[PDB]
Amino acid sequence: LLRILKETEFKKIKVLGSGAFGTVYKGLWIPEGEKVKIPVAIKELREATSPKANKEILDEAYVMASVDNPHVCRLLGICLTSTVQLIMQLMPFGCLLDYVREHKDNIGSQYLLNWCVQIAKGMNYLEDRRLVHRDLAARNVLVKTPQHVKITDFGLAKLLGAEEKEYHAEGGKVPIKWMALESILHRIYTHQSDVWSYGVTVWELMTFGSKPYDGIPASEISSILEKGERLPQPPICTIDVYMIMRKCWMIDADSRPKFRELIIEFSKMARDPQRYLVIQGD
Ligand SMILES: *CCC(=O)Nc1cc(-c2c(-c3ccc(N4CCN(C)CC4)cc3)[nH]c3nccc(Cl)c23)ccc1C
Repeated sequence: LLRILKETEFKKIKVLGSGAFGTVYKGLWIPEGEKVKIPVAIKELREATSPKANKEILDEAYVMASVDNPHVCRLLGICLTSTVQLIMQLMPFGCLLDYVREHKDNIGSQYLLNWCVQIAKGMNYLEDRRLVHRDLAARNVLVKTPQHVKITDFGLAKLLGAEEKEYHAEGGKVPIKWMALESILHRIYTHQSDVWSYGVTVWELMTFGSKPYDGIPASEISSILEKGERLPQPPICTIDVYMIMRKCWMIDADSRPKFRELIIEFSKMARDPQRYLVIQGD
């Protein structure tokens, strides 16, 4: 169901950001035969070197165009010229990581707990679609409004077949500081490995954008996890919230809570935000 867009249908206004993948522009999309102006993000990728790389781009686009959930960022279309341009709905505030870093003073406990609910709802939706994200992190959650965030970036996602519960990677593409231990040791990725990355993502939100295992090299993360050491308790978290993060980091993947449980646990805490998160001027 991939919608193909022509160059005349959209126009680039200004640059939003960039990366090794390419450049993202703030754009305006006018569908062919219409007059409505839709604000869009235009992700113009670098030229692919290999046909394998070109398929990986298209595979990511098919996945991103197929997800339909209020807390998952969908692909609106694709334009093929000298390069590949991916058109998505504009998220005006950007990634949740930079948002919590640049608004640390103005973020309440209700906002942090609601984000945990929304991210856990989107992941639970992806789990029902038999998708393993494999790259969940605060840098890959986009902020439509401060009350509404969405999961994006399916460049590492994998679809599970009829009777398979795991994905066996052929290499290392995920940042190790978000990887579950079984992924570090056996390249196994499951929904419960996404729960590990979810607990890291929550830790990023509760520390207002700190780097996990800051100053520790990537080659020594496995050594840390083998000794039983985890991410420290953020100063704003009560014992209830922090133990939820610790269960996401248990060695037995089935001992970790599932996303559908995290929805109820964080919805309960969102009803009394100041009971579970103590912020200075909340
Ligand atoms: C944290 C990782 C990151 O920067 N990702 C990213 C996101 C987009 C992007 C944006 C976007 C919106 C707003 C801003 N700014 C607002 C705040 N100012 C202070 C800085 C710039 C920046 C980016 N909106 C999007 N909508 C849909 C899809 C995407 Cl990817 C975005 C762009 C580029 C990057 C790298």
